[PDB]
Amino acid sequence: SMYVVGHKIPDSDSICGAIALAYLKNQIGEPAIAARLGELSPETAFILEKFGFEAPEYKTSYAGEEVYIVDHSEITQAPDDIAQATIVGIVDHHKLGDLTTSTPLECWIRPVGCSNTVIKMMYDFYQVKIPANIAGIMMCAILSDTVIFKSPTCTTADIRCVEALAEIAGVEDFKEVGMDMFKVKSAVEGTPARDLVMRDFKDFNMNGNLVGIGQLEVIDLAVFDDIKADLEADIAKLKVEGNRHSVLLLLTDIMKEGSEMLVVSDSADLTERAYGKPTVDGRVWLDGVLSRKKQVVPALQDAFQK
Ligand SMILES: [Ca+2]
Ligand SMILES: [F-]
Ligand SMILES: [Mg+2]
Ligand SMILES: [Mg+2]
Ligand SMILES: [Mg+2]
Ligand SMILES: [Mg+2]
Ligand SMILES: [Mg+2]
Repeated sequence: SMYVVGHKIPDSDSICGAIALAYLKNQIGEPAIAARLGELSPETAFILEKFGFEAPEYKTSYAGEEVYIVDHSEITQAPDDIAQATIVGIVDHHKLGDLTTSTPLECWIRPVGCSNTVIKMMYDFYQVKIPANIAGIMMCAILSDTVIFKSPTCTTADIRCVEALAEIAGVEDFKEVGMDMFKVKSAVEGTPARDLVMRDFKDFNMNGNLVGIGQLEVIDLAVFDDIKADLEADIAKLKVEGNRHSVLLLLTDIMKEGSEMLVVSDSADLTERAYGKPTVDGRVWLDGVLSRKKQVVPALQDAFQK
């Protein structure tokens, strides 16, 4: 079987998309196994419990295997031994990263709100029925990635996909399922700083500079008031531990629709140069910023390339 696997530090799109695409591949006679590179977030556990799924197989070494990548195209987010695997496919909605192959492959990459929107397009292409349970987790993944349609990554395709999947899944009030997921994400009391920094964290190679970016999407920024200094101390430790150029942590309020970014960087003017918004003692408020892939990464990557 091929293994279908999303990014390191998987989120709901990576987990649910691996399950949904493995099902589709098996239905079309292409043996597949869904896998994961890490533990589930509370949000993803909530989604899988709601629709009756077990977590996919936890698997970290893929040398000699065929792999269908979900929800990224980056060396830093792939299995460590992906160069000794064969990538047979990528389904994604990110920038084109530094993965490569030696062989022809499939890529279903679209600049939409969720990888699961593209996986639904694959089900449509093959004319395979989406079971109710699979539809539910796909629906949840799109509601999560699009921030209940608030994110600027959201497209008409994502909305139409949620509407179609919600009908299949038997969900009438899908926006309340969306809000439920963000209430789960907001339940951060008593969680160690490092577990919050790493909950939704990605490394990026930006012109040979290693940049770590975490994100914590919540309903109310004030949940971070007491732990903010602990988060700041922790990102400085994480910077050193991984010999990173920069570590950024987005504290994202989905109701204000903006983010406070905590910054530790070898570049004193990083956010001034990237966004035209200077940090002050390592913090900057980024009005309107919800999306890492659309509103955070591009300007940073371009600033490192220049
Ligand atoms: Ca490439
Ligand atoms: F995702
Ligand atoms: Mg993801
Ligand atoms: Mg995604
Ligand atoms: Mg996501
Ligand atoms: Mg995300
Ligand atoms: Mg969570």
